[PDB]
Amino acid sequence: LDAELDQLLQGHYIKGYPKQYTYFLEDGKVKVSRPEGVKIIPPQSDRQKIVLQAHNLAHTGREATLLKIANLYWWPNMRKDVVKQLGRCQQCLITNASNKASGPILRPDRPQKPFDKFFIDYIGPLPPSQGYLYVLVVVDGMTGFTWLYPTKAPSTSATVKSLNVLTSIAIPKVIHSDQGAAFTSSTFAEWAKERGIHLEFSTPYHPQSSGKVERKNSDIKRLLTKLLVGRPTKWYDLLPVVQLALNNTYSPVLKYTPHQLLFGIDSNTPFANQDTLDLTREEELSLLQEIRTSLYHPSTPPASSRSWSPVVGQLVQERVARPASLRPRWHKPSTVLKVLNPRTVVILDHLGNNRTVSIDNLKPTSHQ
Amino acid sequence: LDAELDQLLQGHYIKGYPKQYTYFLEDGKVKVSRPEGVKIIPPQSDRQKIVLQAHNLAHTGREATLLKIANLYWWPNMRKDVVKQLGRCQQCLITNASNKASGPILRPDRPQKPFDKFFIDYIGPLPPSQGYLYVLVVVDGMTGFTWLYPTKAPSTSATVKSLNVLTSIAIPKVIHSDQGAAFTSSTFAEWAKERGIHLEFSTPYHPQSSGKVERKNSDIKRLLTKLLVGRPTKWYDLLPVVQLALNNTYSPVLKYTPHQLLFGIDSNTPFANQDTLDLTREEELSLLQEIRTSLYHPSTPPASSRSWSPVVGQLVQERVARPASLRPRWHKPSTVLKVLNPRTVVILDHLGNNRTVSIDNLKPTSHQ
Amino acid sequence: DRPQKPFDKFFIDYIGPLPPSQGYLYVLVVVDGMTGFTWLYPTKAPSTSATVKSLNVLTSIAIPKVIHSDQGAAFTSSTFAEWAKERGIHLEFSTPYHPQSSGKVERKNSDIKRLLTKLLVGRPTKWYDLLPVVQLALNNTYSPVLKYTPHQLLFGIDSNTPFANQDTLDLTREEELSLLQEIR
Amino acid sequence: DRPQKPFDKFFIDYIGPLPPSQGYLYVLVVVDGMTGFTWLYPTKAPSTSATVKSLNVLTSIAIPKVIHSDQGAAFTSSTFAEWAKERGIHLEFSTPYHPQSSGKVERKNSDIKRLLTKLLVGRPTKWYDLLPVVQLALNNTYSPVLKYTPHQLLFGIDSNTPFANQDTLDLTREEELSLLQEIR
DNA sequence: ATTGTCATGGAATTTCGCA
DNA sequence: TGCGAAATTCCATGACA
DNA sequence: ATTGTCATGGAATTTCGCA
DNA sequence: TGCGAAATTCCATGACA
Ligand SMILES: CN(c1c2c(c(O)c3ncccc13)C(=O)N(Cc1ccc(F)cc1)C2)S(C)(=O)=O
Ligand SMILES: CN(c1c2c(c(O)c3ncccc13)C(=O)N(Cc1ccc(F)cc1)C2)S(C)(=O)=O
Ligand SMILES: [Mg+2]
Ligand SMILES: [Mg+2]
Ligand SMILES: [Mg+2]
Ligand SMILES: [Mg+2]
Ligand SMILES: [Mg+2]
Ligand SMILES: [Mg+2]
Ligand SMILES: [N+]
Ligand SMILES: [N+]
Ligand SMILES: [Zn+2]
Ligand SMILES: [Zn+2]
Repeated sequence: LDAELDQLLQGHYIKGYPKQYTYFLEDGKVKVSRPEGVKIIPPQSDRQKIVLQAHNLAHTGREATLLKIANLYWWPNMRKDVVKQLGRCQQCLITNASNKASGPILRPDRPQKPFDKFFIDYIGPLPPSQGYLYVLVVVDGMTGFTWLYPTKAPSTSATVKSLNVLTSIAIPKVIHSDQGAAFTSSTFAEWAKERGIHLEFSTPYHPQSSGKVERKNSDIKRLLTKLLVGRPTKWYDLLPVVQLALNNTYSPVLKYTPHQLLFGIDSNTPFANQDTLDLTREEELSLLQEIRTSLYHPSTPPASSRSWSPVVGQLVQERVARPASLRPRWHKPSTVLKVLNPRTVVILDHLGNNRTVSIDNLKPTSHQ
Repeated sequence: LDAELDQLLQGHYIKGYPKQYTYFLEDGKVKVSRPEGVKIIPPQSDRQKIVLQAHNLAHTGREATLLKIANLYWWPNMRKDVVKQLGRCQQCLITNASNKASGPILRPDRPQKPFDKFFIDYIGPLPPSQGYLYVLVVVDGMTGFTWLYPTKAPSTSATVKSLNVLTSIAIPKVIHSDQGAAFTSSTFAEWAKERGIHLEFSTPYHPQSSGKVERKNSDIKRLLTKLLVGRPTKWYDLLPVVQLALNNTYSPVLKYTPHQLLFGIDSNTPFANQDTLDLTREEELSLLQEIRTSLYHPSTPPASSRSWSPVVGQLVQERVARPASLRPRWHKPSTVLKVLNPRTVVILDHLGNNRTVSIDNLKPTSHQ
Repeated sequence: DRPQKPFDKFFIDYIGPLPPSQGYLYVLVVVDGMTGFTWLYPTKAPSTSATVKSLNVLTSIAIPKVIHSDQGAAFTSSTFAEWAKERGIHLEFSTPYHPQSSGKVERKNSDIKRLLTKLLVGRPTKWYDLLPVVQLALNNTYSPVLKYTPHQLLFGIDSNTPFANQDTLDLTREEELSLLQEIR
Repeated sequence: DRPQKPFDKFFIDYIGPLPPSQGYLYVLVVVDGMTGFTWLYPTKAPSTSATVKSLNVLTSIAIPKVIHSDQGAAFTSSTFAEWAKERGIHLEFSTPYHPQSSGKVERKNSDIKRLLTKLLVGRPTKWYDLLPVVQLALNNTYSPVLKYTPHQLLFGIDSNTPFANQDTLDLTREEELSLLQEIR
């Protein structure tokens, strides 16, 4: 502060004030003649207030804050003090965007068997058709085989009615869903427990986690749209046709239709495949088991050049889910308790609860 | 058709039916023994109906259609006939997504002088503040200097009132806006003509075209949010502070604030720059002219590996603006009349009018 | 001649009238001939109309080449014939008064009737809700002749609901007395 | 001593009462000392309150180091002093009854009054709408002493509205007769 | 306590038909 | 033992509220 | 008849202070 | 004539309804 600047004026060396410049006095203020011009050196005890005043003008980041300060002042390692303030400005931390991308996505293993895992979701509201507004979509993880049910609401009751019909065929080990109201109710939880079905939930506000069914939603809507061109949007009577049409469509990368992955043989549909006509059912189920295991599986894509990956104890911030107008898009900093996988973590909020959260709804707190 | 298949059966060579395979008769149908098995060769006159039936099951693309057909049939160059049908399926053409990206963006030259070009836009609705709900934002192209006006509606009348106040300072050559209702009215057109101001409009539904002002909107909202943290969203009394705060914020890439680009000297604001204290105004305006011309200007980024660029006479399709539920996302094919620049074109719709359109709202029609 | 397959032949028939359950009175019974897999659909009548509506559900999952039935009115109607023609399904009728299926199907249809009868008694009006658990039972029941359940033959995997307790299927002394009381 | 600059000194003063225009009665006049640039703000009163409200508009564009005024009530109030202190603006008063500016400012203020007077006559109630065109005129008027308009000195560029017709600024015989009729 | 996916149609690469 | 062309595979693009 | 933009904060690169 | 560290520049990331 005042002591340091004193020793400086009488020509002695203080660490980080380069010796080759002349430090003088003028108007009660320590100054120095630097290449860009004459700048005031304030006492250390004044520096935090300066950095803060500069920063607060427009809540600027590193360089735009520094450029204001440098207009009047110089002192050793200015950016160190700028960055210190940025790391403490609650407003900047919860309002600013991140400039680090997520690490590359995981490609979870395809469920080993039909019925190992169902992915379920709702589509809608659609235009009213016979009183119906939504579609329950159930996709078998291994095969892609899909079941469609029209509903009047994305409700637990309609979910349970529909799944009682579906599970007449088989009971799945796990049902994966998003956190829609219909799937998270205790009624639905009971329904699953009664049947020994494990409920598995996506991390919140992260539809990629239901990617299997979401992607089928796309095809469902695309086909319905094409069949409805130049007609009123009477979609109810088409659900069955669409179900059957898609369950029997080839995946160019797999060379198999979801029906073939489920049954190992085409039913009486158009252009049925006949290659196993001479096999016994048993020989056929044998070839099916082989086909099921050898399916193409994608790998984790390359990371982007500026991704971040979560580390236990790191400060990170959860994205606000439905942020009000003119309100921050981020919650206050919180801590990574556990790294479940490189794209999923448990955080302590600061109130605080444990939340399991997608890395896509996180940014790493800036400036540590 | 029947003649061709006849000559084939009696062991003669027909072009595109490889000689090394034996073509026989069975159940009134021409057949052939191919590596994958025995397939029916239908008569040419039957092939279009087959391709169409296969395609229509789920309106599948090239491979997924082919894989159905190949289950029963073989003939020369099947995909040629598949692609022919895909190019004629109106439903697929207007429902499917594109899988070709736009060519890289243009970086238009920065307006040469302050007042050469204004970019204007509305932000809102915001939470009501003193009866106000919107903000008119006016950004000078060259300097980034910004003016803010609170309004009760994004209306022409409020636009005109606000701009009468602004143009008290200077009258701009060109005002660029998007196609918001307030800017496209004939009242506003008159207002501009009265003043010798040229009105310039973005292509429709393409906010990047107003990028200059849009990007300033971001900062405006970001600053307002930070200043409103833990307070009611009373933003009206902050517009002036925000205006002044931003007009005096440094752009780290330019090393200048919009105020400095406009005036060549800081006014009595905090941390005012003093480097030209010893220059005459004239020497100062001299250095300003030099600074204005030497500003960093970005270049067109590299094209993505699968971009398309428009060519005169090409069939392309305009994206539907607000597509209804279960309706196509694309209009019927239309033709490129003129390529205004590699990212902007004039098309004839097919009704049809001339539309000037962004390449981002176009896909090139598939299969020619 | 080619080996027998799932979807080669569905055998259909009605069971009922039954005591009302959620307004339902019959069960359309569908059995896959090769695998012995059973689909059950509750209906309000043994009509073509209810048959079409129910088979529309099943045939939006898998389509049989051949449907076999007796000469029930619902199955010999020209409407049902139209329906099947539309879908490329061949219809096949057993001669009147002489129902014939296969051993597998016959035995299956037997189990269905007996299992229904068993679980209805006590709760003759709550069968609509039990249809799912009935089908799981039937389709996860081991076939003495083949080493496999219908579930296994259809999907080529073990199931997540195996029915290890091969049940009595016969009415206990109480239930015979209760069944003869409900018939009073 | 350092050369004179824009924003070094703003000279402020009120003009009016004027005939009502959209409910307005005065014009707060602000002139940049170095450049001669003019900002005009219509007010309902020569009060501190109207002065603060108007200067808040201007000072959200640029802040003067020094504001110069006469000892008008609105400018000597402690509220106005508070306002200026808040913004780091030094206040500066000419002595009572002895108004002093600069030659440039004096001449500018002169032009303002004369140009106002001229365009009000005929339409003494429509001046509120004309304030913009007035300021453009003033700020695109060539300065005999300097080779440049205020626009040019402020922004360092030519303007898109040059006022090539250096106007009469004097009242024609008709207007003198009309002005003496409106004063009847 | 959990995790993206896959139809699509040009282009790149491999295979086929023939010699 | 290598050529032209057809067939197959590759894979970026975009959309699932 | 028109066309993306730029604050941000880690990382990469250059410059500084000293010898 | 080269070293360690500070300063500056680079630039991918994301958001403007
Ligand atoms: C509005 N959100 C929701 C979405 C979906 C749901 O089914 C939801 N169900 C319940 C509640 C919220 C849901 C859904 O299908 N989405 C479309 C989608 C699919 C895949 C992608 F990669 C991107 C977007 C968004 S979200 C998850 O909060 O952003
Ligand atoms: C809803 N659309 C509109 C937007 C904006 C307007 O100001 C509009 N004004 C009038 C009418 C429609 C407007 C606007 O600011 N956007 C935000 C934005 C900015 C830059 C980007 F790169 C992306 C998005 C969208 S749009 C153009 O149809 O998609
Ligand atoms: Mg959902
Ligand atoms: Mg969804
Ligand atoms: Mg707009
Ligand atoms: Mg906008
Ligand atoms: Mg019968
Ligand atoms: Mg006065
Ligand atoms: N996995
Ligand atoms: N340009
Ligand atoms: Zn801040
Ligand atoms: Zn189609």
